[PDB]
Amino acid sequence: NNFVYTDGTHFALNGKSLYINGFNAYWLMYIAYDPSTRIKVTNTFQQASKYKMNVARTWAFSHGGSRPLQSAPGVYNEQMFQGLDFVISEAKKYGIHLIMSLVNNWDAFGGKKQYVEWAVQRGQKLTSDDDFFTNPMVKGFYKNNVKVVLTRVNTITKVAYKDDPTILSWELINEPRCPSDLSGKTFQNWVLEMAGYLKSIDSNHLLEIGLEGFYGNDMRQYNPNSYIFGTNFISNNQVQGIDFTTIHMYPNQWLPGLTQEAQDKWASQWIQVHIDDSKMLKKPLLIAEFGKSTKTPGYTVAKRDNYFEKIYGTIFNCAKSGGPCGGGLFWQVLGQGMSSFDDGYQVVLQESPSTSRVILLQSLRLSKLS
Repeated sequence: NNFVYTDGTHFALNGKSLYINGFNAYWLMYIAYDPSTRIKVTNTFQQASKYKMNVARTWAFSHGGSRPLQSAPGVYNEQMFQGLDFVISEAKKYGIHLIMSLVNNWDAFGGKKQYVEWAVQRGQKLTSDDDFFTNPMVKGFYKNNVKVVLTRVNTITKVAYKDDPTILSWELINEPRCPSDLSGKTFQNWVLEMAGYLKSIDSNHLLEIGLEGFYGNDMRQYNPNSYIFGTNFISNNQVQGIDFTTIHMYPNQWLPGLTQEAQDKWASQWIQVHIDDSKMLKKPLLIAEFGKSTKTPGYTVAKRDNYFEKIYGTIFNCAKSGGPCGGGLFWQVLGQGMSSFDDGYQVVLQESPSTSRVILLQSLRLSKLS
């Protein structure tokens, strides 16, 4: 029934294997809200389709207090929601599928902190953002929102989100950390609880957690600077409701002060070890975030293009030899005239012809795999 699914360690759609080559654009709903900026969403998907990118990952939550989706527990801005409706309808129009993250680990709005502070305002005596993972009231807020998003009837397509094959996967939480419990049990329990609940509302779609990919104690030497973070790539992804695994990777951010050589070695090891574990888990692996910032010293675009080439080659070599690499999404695309959103990682496709060609060639090569 046109939904993307998994067959062993690959994605699939209509009986055929599917390899992902796409992008992050967290901002799509935010920009769709304003009728005078909505064209930027259309233009972005038009450009994505031209360069044969097949997936956009984006937020199903607001990142700013001034333009909320969920302004208070269970209270939604309908204009913002209709903007998300448009992101889905417009993605479908240009043959692009979506990964949809349901909450952020980070920041003051749209993240676990806001959920906790909402409970605090309602009488719960919570002192930690990690109370998001344990407090019954906060968990109830999160579950309520899962149900609201999944069962939403799109005002444009007239199809409930949970019935729309344009959505490739839900994502529980972007980049979760649980520093207050490095045993990993708190977060493991939360993933068990939430994946089960979500699948009870929608078992049409795939689900992934949103992990950056950090291992627990025994494999911590693969994590940047050997930290553990309260997640566990192995045990978390063993949860039955989780269909595929992700990693993020930011060698320059995560290993500041190390040499380029040490960062490269960490990066290649990082992908390969997760290939090994995802194969052991019998689930596909998606590199859901990677990129190269312009704020790197002496930057020219060749550094970004060569890095994308390296990541794409690793994905391709794995996929072609029958490994569990299901594809990649770079961070990030911005539309034109969005320089206020610049974070150093932005690729404006219309203004980045060398990078766009690197992206296109990866899509072309993957299209010839079974």
